Order: sequence, then structure tokens, then C-alpha cells
Amino acid sequence: KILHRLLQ
Amino acid sequence: LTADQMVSALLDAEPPILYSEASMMGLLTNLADRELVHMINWAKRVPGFVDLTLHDQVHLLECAWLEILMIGLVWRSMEHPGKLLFAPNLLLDRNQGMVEIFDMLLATSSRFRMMNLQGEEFVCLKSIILLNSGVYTLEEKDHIHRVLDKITDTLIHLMAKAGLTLQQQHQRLAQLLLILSHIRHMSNKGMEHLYSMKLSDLLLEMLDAH
Ligand SMILES: O=C(Cc1ccccc1)Sc1cc(NCc2ccc(O)cc2)nc(Cl)n1
Repeated sequence: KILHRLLQ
Repeated sequence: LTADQMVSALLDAEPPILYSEASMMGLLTNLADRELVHMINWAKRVPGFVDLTLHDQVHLLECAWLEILMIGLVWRSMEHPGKLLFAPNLLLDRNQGMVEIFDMLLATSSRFRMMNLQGEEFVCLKSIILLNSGVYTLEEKDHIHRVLDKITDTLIHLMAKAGLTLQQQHQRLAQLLLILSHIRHMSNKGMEHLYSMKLSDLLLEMLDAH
């Protein structure tokens, strides 16, 4: 969830 | 890519050294949490990482984030024997602890110093952890191993350029990789220790993956 936004 | 461009690319993508402020946990959470934000940006700059899917990048970082944090702490603590340099202002001794995991970090730090590990080899070992920790957990898998083979070619190149013979290049490459098995064991026990501490929103997400 959160981790995706960081790599996005 | 070259064997030289691989090192310079990893050398240029190195994250900075951050600073710190029941009591000990407080400094370590904020340190880890802020330290991962730079590890996410460093991972994106590792050759071949961005070629993978968004889900693959997430999984690779879900299971290797604490391994990379520990090998980084060991690297900057390598020249402070019997101590661990969590931050320039947070240099702690073996009695300021947990201690079971503390002693393992020191043994690894004392082992890298025994081998006189170089920075060029450190950035390679750190990238291998990011790509190998979750590869065993179809066309994308062959690409990860293709990059891993390139990093292996880079490690040997660094050893050959250092004057080592073939027997010594293979021996050093084996000694370096065998330590990753211990670094993974440290993260396994460190995940159980932080899961027995029940932090940060970004952290907790990393805590639910294991
Ligand atoms: O539960 C423990 C650790 C933990 C802290 C944060 C998130 C998940 C687990 S114990 C323990 C953790 C640790 N260093 C790991 C570390 C390295 C660099 C850094 O910036 C922050 C932490 N070292 C020792 Cl000796 N003991």
C-alpha cells in the first residue's frame, strides 16, 4: 500500500 | 553496462548518512524510518531494478529492507571496533543495549574489517541483497539473475584489478557471499524483535510483510 506510493 | 560503470553507478547512488535526536527504541525507529526513504530512492537507481514491475520492486524491498539497513550500519561501523555507528552522533558500545542482535552486528563489522572490505565491494554486496533476498520467494526472474550475474562479474573484476589470482578471486567472492547468509539471519531475528515490540506508518507496513 504505502510502499507503492514511494516507488511511484 | 561496464564493470567500471556499474561501480560508479552504485557509488553515485549511495544514500547519505542521517543524524538522530523504551528510550533506545525511540531513536532507532526514527532512524530506520527516515533511513528507508533514502533506501527507496537508492533502490530505484540500482541498475536493472526499475526494469522490474512495481509489485516486484515492492516485494524485493519488503524482505530486504532490514538486511540493507544492517549491512549499512556495519559498513559505517566497520572502523569503530567493538562499537556500532548508528549515526555520527549515535555511536553506541556493546553495553548500551537486543544485545544478541547487537553482538551479531559487531561480529559482522569485525569480519568485514578482517577481510578489509572495500567500498566498491560494499555497494555490490548491498545491491545483491536487494535483488537476491526475494528472488526465490518467470521471465522477470531470469532478468534478476542476469543482473546478479553482472554484479558478480563486477565483484570479480574489482578483485582481479586488485592483484588477486584466480584462486583468491573465487575465495574472496565466496567469503563475501557466505556472510549474506549471516546478514539474513540477523534480519530474521531483528524482524521478530521488532514484531515483539507491540512506531511509524511506513515501518508498520514493512512489519506486516514478515
Ligand atoms: O529490534 C531491534 C532493531 C530494528 C530497528 C528498526 C527497525 C527494525 C528492527 S534490535 C536491534 C535493531 C538494530 N539495528 C537495526 C538498525 C540499523 C540501522 C538503523 O538506522 C536502525 C536500526 N540493532 C540492534 Cl543492535 N538491535
